[PDB]
Amino acid sequence: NLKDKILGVAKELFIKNGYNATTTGEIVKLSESSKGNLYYHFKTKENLFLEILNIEESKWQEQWKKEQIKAKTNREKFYLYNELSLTTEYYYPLQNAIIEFYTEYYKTNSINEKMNKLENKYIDAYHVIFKEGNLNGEWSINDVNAVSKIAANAVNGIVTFTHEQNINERIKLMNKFSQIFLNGLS
Amino acid sequence: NLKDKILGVAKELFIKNGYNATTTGEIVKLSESSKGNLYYHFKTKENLFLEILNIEESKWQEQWKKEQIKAKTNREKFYLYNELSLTTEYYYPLQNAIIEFYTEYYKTNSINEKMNKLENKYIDAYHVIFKEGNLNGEWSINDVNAVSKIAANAVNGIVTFTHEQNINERIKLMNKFSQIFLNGLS
Ligand SMILES: N=C(N)c1ccc(OCCCCCOc2ccc(C(=N)N)cc2)cc1
Repeated sequence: NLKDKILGVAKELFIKNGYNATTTGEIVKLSESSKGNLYYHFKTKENLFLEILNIEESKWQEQWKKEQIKAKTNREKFYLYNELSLTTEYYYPLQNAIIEFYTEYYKTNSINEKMNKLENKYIDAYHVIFKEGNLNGEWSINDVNAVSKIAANAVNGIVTFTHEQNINERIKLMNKFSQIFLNGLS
Repeated sequence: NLKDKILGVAKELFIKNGYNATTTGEIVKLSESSKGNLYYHFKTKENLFLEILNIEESKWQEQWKKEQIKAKTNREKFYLYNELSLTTEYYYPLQNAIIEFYTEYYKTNSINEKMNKLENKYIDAYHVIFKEGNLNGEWSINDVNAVSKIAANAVNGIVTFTHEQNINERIKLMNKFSQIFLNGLS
C-alpha cells in the first residue's frame, strides 16, 4: 500500500528517533512519495503523527481485548494489562516521541486537544477495569476517573522510565506495583 | 572555574536553544575557553551535558534536604517529595533540553550507562524515605530497593504524562496517588 506504507515508515523513525528528530524529508526519501501526498488525510506532519498515534492506540486496545479473556477477576485484569504494557509492540514504544511532541505543541490549542482526546482511550481500559470491579464488588473506588488517570500515568511511567534493564526485572517491578496499587484501593 | 564557567554558560545555552542546536564552539567562545580545554574536561557535548545534569541533581538534593524538615514523618516526606517534583518540574527550564537529550541517547550505551548512575541518585531519595519509614514503624517494607524504583518511575509518569491538565488537578491526582500507594504498603 502507500497511504498505509508511509504510516509504517514514519512510525519506525518516530520511534527509532523522535518527533523533532525524524523529518518529512526523511519520511519521503526512505518511503518514496511526493510531498503533497502527506497533505490530504495528512494535513501537517503533526497530523501524520497524531495518525500513527491513533492506529497504535487502536491496535493495542484491540489486542488487549483479545487477551483480557485470560483474566477472570478485574483484579487480575489490572495485573495483566500492566504486564502486557511492558511487552506489546503497540503504542508504548512511542512514548518518548510523544513526550517530545507535547513539549513543542502545548503552545498551540489544537494540540492540547487531540493529545487530550487520545487520553480518553488511554485511560479507558482502567475505567472499565475499575468500574467493573466496583460492580463485581472487588473493591470500592468513588473517584474512578481520578484512579484511572493515576494508574495509567503511573504505569506508563514504569514502562517508560525503566526501558533499559532486563525485561523480567521490569515485569517483576510492574507486578509489585499492581500489587501495592490495588492493595491501597481498599 | 574556567571549567565551572563552561558549565554555567553551556547550561544557559542549552536552556535558550536546547541540546541539538547548541554547539561546543558557542560554548568555547562564550566562556572564553578553548576546544582543547573543553575536550580535556568533558571529551564531548554529551558528556558535558551529563556533567551539567549531575550538578543539577546535587542542587536538587540540597534543596530536598532543606525542604524535608517541613515533614516530621516519612509518610509526610513521601507526600511532600512527590508534590515538589511535580511542581518544580512544571517550571524547570532545562526539562526540554533534557527531554531532547534522553530521547536521543537512550539508544547508545556510552551515554545510557551514566544516565543510570544519575537516575539511581534520584531513586535514593525514595530509598532513604522508605528505609527510615521502616525504622520508625511507619510501615514495613522488605523490598526497599524495589518499592523505591517503583515509586520513582510511577511518580515520574504522573509528572510527565499528565501535562495536559490545570495544575491543581495534577497536584490533586499526585496526592491521591501518594495516598493510595502509601496505603497499599501498610
Ligand atoms: N539552583 C537550584 N535551587 C536548583 C537547581 C536545579 C534543581 O533541579 C530541579 C529538577 C526539577 C525537576 C524535578 O523533576 C523530578 C521528576 C520526578 C521526580 C520523581 N519521580 N521523584 C523528582 C524530580 C533544583 C534546584
